[PDB]
Amino acid sequence: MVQSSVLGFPRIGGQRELKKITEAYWSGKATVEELLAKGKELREHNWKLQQKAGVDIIPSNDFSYYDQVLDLSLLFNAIPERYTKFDLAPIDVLFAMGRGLQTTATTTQAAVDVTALEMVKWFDSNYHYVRPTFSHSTEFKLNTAAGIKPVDEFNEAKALGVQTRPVILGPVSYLYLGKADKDSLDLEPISLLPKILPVYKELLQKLKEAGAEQVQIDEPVLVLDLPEAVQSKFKEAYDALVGADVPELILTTYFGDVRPNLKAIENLPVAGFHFDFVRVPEQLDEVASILKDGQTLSAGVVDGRNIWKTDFAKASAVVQKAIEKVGKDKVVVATSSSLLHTPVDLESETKLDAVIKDWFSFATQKLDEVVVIAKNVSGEDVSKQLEANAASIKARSESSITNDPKVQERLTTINEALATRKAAFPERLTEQKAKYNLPLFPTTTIGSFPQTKDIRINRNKFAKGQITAEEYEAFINKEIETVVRFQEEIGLDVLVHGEPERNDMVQYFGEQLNGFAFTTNGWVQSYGSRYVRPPIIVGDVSRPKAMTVKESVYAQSITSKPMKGMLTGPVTILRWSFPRDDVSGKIQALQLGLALRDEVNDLEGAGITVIQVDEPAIREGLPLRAGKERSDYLNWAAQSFRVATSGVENSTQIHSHFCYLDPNHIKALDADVVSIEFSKKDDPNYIQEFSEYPNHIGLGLFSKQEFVSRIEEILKVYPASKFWVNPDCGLKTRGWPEVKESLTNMVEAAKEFRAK
Repeated sequence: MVQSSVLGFPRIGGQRELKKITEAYWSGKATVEELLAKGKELREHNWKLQQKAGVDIIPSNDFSYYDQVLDLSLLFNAIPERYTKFDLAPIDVLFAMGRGLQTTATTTQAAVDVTALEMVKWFDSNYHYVRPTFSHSTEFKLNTAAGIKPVDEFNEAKALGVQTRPVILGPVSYLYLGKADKDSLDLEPISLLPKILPVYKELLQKLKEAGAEQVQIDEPVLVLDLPEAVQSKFKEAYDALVGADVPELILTTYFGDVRPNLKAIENLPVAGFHFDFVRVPEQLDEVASILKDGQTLSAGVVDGRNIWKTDFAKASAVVQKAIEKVGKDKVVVATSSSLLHTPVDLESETKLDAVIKDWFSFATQKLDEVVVIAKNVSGEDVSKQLEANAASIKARSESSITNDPKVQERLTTINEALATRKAAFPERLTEQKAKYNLPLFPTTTIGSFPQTKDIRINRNKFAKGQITAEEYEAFINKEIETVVRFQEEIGLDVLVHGEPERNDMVQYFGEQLNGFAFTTNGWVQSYGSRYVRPPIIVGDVSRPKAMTVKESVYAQSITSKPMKGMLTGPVTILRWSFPRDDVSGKIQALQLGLALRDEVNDLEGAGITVIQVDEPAIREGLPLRAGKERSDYLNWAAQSFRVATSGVENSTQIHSHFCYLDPNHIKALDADVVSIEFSKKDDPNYIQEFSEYPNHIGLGLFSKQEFVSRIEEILKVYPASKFWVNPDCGLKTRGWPEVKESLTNMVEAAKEFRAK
């Protein structure tokens, strides 16, 4: 009776096949044919997977060798002229767009070195897409040359007897998520809707002309705060596509709240809508009302971005809540977003203890979840599944892993006091000058040093258990002292240890905290072929033993100069994980802050009184719409950082580093120093911007002359008593002969300013 849907499936493979064959192809060690073949093998595998599973609406064109948005750009001829002046073939021009083309010179052709198009975070997901990139010259048209991807693949699956609903991005989200190319900075992308809509119609005709009665059209910018110049175009664009010679259209949104844009899409000639009810369940009533008799409502109720075993009772209730408002015949049960944002299969999980594996459910498991739910509401008997599922829910609600009594009592202790330093900055600053008697324009470093073949082989051979613990505790010291001496030679004032002992700035902390579980194949596609294996916060978080004390303490004891302890902020640790979904992001960020505070304490007690704490993840986890949520997030974000840093003596100096950060947040941290990255361009937007920050600032510019020059114009607006000097972020990814030069040039510049 009630159909089940899936908006998309991860194409990387269960054994990361896609990473293997694509990297292969780029590296000369596999042929186009072999790629395509493997591609065909996964699409086929996954199509069949979903069918065996019971899924009724199964997606096609959801697969990509790199990125779906990029496929669309290639299919509509949104292809900057540069990538054609290279006699390259289709799928090659496609990779060149997303990865770049660097050739050694010849005698015929020069040294072509075209860079790749901008990589943009897909909303607030962990996925990244190629920014669509248009010129004034841009001539939109279907590339029948390369073949019509979405059609070729709809057939392919038809062939295997799988009738799929092709997924493509709507023309509105596509244009609005794009940008003007280099040679047209005046161009507004949404201006182009009239140039593109034809191309869309034509592709929608070939799909129909090939047996696609259904097409899922993606328009998730609808969950964003949109201009009128955009939201007024949905009417224009969808009156233009629908008709008899094209498939029915399902307008799909996910990730957020479409309410504020309802009136932009309440009079649309489409067959139905998909709404994310996992993220915004509250929005049920409003959205469903805009439906007109005949229109269908896809009810995303199985999470497509997390890994929790869905709670069928509630998920069903939500679907029912929707059914008893548009009718059993018009509701479709669906994953909330594409399953792209989920790992492939919980079965590949070997080390994971079963009791917790019992709470999980990756992409594969999720297919069986929409199907069991679609039945449940359909009225068929699935009492066996329900009883079982209900139990995993109880198992998890009552498990000790999820209710840490000591942590819960500790949350009680969170108040204004605990979120505030013992004295304001100007007072602390008095004590700190007394402790450190540093010079004007103090020099310092930010993070990792360039990493040697051994530094990595070592850590590796220590996990892979091929080397003694003494052999290892030794190697790291030998790099630590090497990095400490190096710094004293160039002449830095405050030093870092070099972090030879650390791997992921999150994984490294995760493994040392309670409430964290890890996977062996929990891979999620991130950009191109780079995947990630996020930790999973599976319960109440706490710190049992110290995490970073030992290596910092050794480094400090071999130099008279202040040593920096290096931590990661609670919010970034939360963002770069799979969060619990039984408790608020705020409550998990607070627990993490509580745990980090134990670490910060223990660093201080050990004579590490200069502690750096990074949150490169703040803008990333910024709620998609301005409003009450966005503002609150910014509060508990600063609150989380302060809870982790507000127990230190005034003499103890808390730093924080930023590359990408959020002027509100920074202001509310109360960091003794914030080191920021500046550019020669966004300077007018940057400099003036920190007439704000009350406290000290690490001006990170990025020649000894061009350093002075730079600093000089910053001192035409600020007191020199405010600033430390430091590198950008891009020194970790730089060679020693480069570092030694830059780090010496910078140190030298700030030497000139002490003389003056």
